[PDB]
Amino acid sequence: PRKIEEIKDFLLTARRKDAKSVKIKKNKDNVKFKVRCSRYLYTLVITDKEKAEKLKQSLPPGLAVKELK
Amino acid sequence: NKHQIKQAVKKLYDIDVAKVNTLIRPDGEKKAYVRLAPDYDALDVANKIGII
Amino acid sequence: VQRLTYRRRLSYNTASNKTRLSRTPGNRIVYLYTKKVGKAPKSACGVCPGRLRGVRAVRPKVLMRLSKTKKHVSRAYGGSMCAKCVRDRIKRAFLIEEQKIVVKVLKAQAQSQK
Amino acid sequence: AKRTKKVGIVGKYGTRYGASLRKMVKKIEISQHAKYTCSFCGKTKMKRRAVGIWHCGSCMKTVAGGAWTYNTTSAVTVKSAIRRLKELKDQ
Amino acid sequence: GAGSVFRAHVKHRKGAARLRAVDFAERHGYIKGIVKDIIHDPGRGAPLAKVVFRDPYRFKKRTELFIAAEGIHTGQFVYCGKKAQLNIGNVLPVGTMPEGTIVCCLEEKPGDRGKLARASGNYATVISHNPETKKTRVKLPSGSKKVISSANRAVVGVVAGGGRIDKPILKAGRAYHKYKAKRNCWPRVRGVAMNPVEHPFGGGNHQHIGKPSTIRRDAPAGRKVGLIAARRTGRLRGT
RNA sequence: GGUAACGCGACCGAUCCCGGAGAAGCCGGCGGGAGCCCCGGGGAGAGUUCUCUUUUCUUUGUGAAGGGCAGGGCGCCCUGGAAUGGGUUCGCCCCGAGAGAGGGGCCCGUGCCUUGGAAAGCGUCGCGGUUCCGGCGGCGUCCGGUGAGCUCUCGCUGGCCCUUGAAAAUCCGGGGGAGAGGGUGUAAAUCUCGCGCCGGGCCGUACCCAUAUCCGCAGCAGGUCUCCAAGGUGAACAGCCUCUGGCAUGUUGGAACAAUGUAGGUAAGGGAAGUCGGCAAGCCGGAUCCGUAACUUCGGGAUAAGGAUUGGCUCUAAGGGCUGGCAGCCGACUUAGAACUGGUGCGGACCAGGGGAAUCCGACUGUUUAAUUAAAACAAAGCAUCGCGAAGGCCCGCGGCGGGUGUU
RNA sequence: GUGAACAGCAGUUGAACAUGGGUCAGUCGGUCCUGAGAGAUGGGCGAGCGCCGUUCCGAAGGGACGGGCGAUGGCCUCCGUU
Repeated sequence: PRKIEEIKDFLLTARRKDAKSVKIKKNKDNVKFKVRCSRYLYTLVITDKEKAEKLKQSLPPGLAVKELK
Repeated sequence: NKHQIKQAVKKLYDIDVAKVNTLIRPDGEKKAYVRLAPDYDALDVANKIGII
Repeated sequence: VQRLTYRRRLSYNTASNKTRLSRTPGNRIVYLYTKKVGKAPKSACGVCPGRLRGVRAVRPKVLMRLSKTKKHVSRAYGGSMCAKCVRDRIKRAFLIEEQKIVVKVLKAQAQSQK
Repeated sequence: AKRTKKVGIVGKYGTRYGASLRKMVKKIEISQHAKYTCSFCGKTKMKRRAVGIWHCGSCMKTVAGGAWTYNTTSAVTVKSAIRRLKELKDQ
Repeated sequence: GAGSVFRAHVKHRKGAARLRAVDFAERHGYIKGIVKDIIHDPGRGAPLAKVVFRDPYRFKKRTELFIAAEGIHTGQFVYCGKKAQLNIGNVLPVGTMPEGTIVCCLEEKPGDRGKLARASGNYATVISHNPETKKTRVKLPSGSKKVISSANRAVVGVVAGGGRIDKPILKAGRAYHKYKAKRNCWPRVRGVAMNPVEHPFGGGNHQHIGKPSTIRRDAPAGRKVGLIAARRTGRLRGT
């Protein structure tokens, strides 16, 4: 399950021709945003919480978004 | 074969396959477990043929 | 005290059957099968004793898996032979061929006179 | 504290084998396991490794001596007899 | 000892031990090779020695297994042929080398790859010379001296692993391990310690022989047992 | 790219040649890292409460594959030249062929953090559809500390050999430089860099593995190869008791308690007077402290022989680490001595040598008549004769440029 | 499910009897390489089926990057294919 440390690279890894879906865990302390492609589980750990809607909208076009509950 | 079987389930009930596991019983015949596709349906095709 | 078992049908203590523990998410004890301790390379010279510095030591049908530089060091005769014994061969090949040009001149004082 | 009044390495055999073989083993089972000076490097670490086949563990050079000592005795004067028939012929 | 359960134990043993061939080099001039390791072999309490000669018709490196002469060490040079210098572990034919010098791994036929004097502590000294005939005399280990063919060669020195009969083997095991790295041959049972049908010598009340233990050379098998063709017998005094 | 050991994402190219790996014995000593056992405190549920007991038990978690750091090891490179010899291990062992001091570099990194990964798992507390849930909700899933303890691993170092402890499929790294790629363009050959798409057929896979599924004519006290292994007393995988998991006493019940048997004990006084013969039984036994003869191949004899000490509880004395000849705090064992004390009782069961003075036989360890002989027989190291220089000795074979001793 | 027979007394029980289910893999084995050793052909021995021998009385390699002639395939452009 590969990590992404920035906020400008994840989005590209969602725009791929092969990125099948996105899911969005919230557990107190962080918000792990997770995207699946054709090999790994490319996560990302955004510790700031108003940094987690602005992004939540930004997710790329005809994809299958979830929320994890 | 497995390869052989997979087209015979394909070219008589019309239906596309995922995988075809096998084994051989103590009475001595071959029994193939035939997984199916998501767009296809399993109780539904089963009625067509007769097994219900 | 989870006294435990093999998972494969091999229950002799044979060579290819070496193990270690692991605790699961479950909270259970369970064996896992180990992989072979790869030696480091020994150098072509013949004379030097131990093991190489600069080549990933790994059991040898994996050496396919790696990519060039993982299996050498930058240098003439790199990753095959050791650098103490290399520096000797540049010297030796230099001094032997020099002394060779000498004897040609100090054999040639015989047939010049004689 | 001295521990044995006449039995060298051959305390390792006790009462066994009889007196005059234990004397006869003392002269060979002390010389074989000794160290010798490597003439090449100079150090004090020649040492046997099998029957008549010896090894400096510093400059990695390896010699063929005698089974139980580093020169055989008339191989010391086999070298001084071949050296001296290099005198008879060359003139 | 004629087969099956006896035949010599050959697996951990390290090569057959020879000379070089012969060729135009050994035959019209000389060649040089280097020593790369002295090295132990079983069934043979003496050391062998690898020697990288370079092949003189293709790019290559040939590699041989002489019988190591005492005083040899690693790295050292071995120069050989019909000209090569008489010093130690340097091979050249009996034709050439002078009288008095000692030899090892000596040849009998010109070119046969060395059959005489390769066990630990054995020589084959040169005595005399006759150059019409092209023949030579060579005192071998048993007192006698073969007339030999003057183009047949031997490495110089005395054979390695010298002095092995010295030390008393003590324990019976030390035998076993000596004779467990050779052939099925040991804990040897006497002939009087066999029934009437198992050895001709043993049988009856006491443990005597009965018959004299000398026998005709011209016996058959089953009988030619004992002291064979025995020129004399007893404690050997005088000479 | 770096003085350099060597580092960075790729970093062109044939026949030939060189080496690496697959590829190794057994035994001792020491250290690193997991499992397991222990010890003081926190949660949740139990158990016990006549009296006491902040108590006794249960339970308390993170795969592979990837990145990051600890932890271990170097026969790796630089400045630099050391007797008033130095460095250092339990042991060793190291050095003008370059030590101490200083600074770097490479390989393993099965340990801790990270994404995985809490969304599952385990513990408890409470509510639904009687059914037909991988139902739904909550809290919790902590923090500290020791070690010649046991099990697996990983390294470093020493001992032994007339014993030197497998083969090859497969896969890499080099020297060499045959060649190839296109004229500053859109560039070309070319990549052992990252992403992506298509695919892996055949046969075996249940269960017993044994005082019940195998062999012994049977559910036969026989026999038949391995893996994991908790608490208590101990030197201890010994003997005895107990947790986890297991069992119904091994093809029968009930009543009596006679003579014979089979396997256990005990015996007043004498003590081999019994018998072919001390056969059987019994006596001695653990550890601490003293003390020890003949004879000897000097190594043994030797636990010779012969004595004394040993419980319970109340003390004293020595033996360590860490923070900044002294202060503070952190701590797991042992070892010596003194006193009080019981009906002279303490290796309290369990474990656990009878001793001495000679004659012969065989040097010792080792083998041997499975199913009436384990011995003084066999083998053994040591001694001595005998044949033999290969067209050869010894030997196999019905035969052949036959084979064994022999890769001598 | 049954209680006949068998399971050395008994049976509701059973490893008996009678009916009906149950062994799914690229990643866990065999295959694939050699070990002591087994054994064809060339040769030779043999009345004969056959035996001896395994590198020894053998013309034992059926493959390749390129040099060149002339023939395919997709616009014989470029390369597998002879």
